[PDB]
Amino acid sequence: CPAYSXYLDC
Amino acid sequence: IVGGTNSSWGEWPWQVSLQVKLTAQRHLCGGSLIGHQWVLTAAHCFDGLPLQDVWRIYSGILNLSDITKDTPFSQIKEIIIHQNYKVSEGNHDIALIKLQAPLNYTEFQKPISLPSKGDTSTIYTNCWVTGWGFSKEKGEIQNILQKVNIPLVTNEECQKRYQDYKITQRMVCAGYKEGGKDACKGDSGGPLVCKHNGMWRLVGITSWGEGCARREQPGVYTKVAEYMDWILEKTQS
Repeated sequence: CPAYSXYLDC
Repeated sequence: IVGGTNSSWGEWPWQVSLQVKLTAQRHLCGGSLIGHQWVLTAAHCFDGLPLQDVWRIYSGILNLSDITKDTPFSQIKEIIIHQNYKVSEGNHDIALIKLQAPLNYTEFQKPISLPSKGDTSTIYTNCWVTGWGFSKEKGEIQNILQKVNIPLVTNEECQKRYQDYKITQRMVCAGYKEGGKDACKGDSGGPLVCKHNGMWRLVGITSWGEGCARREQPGVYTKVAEYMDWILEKTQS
């Protein structure tokens, strides 16, 4: 996952 | 949304909820209606689920808890992700969604105005970000669409807070120095809209940020004006 992801499952 | 308040009907009629139905149904991302059959969102919403079959798009809804098995939804005909999208750095974080059937426009379901290619330099003073995402770090999806008023920040100021990543002219940042108001998990893809002359304009797409509403850590948005050629090319009849 990207470090500053907003993706819920991240 | 952190530090926001509950929205009323008709404030944000372009706001959609992008949900996935596998064994259960869940909101994953926001998006903005820009045409009868077009929704603009973030590329990163489709990282993992790039096939159209699992998606359901809800429009004309304020409260996710009001959704039942009889609530109408749109299906995806096509997902168009920017060709140069790179997951790790968040460059070109933008996607278009073609709906399988055109929506009728209502006071609760209508498109947001897009900016002009020249708006790259425009100063907007009255901007808002909306969505159903967490109300704090390590929080939960919110039922009622939340809204928050946030100032835009200069690329120069934003870059200082993200020395581990490049902030490009294709990105726009927004946030308070003292934090407390910001987008968060589950707001991804949703809109950053600015109000001028009684009209609302799509300026940003919620993209990435360190934590949520931390001091001196603005959120990063895709700058829509910088993708207007791409948008108009890809939505051409």
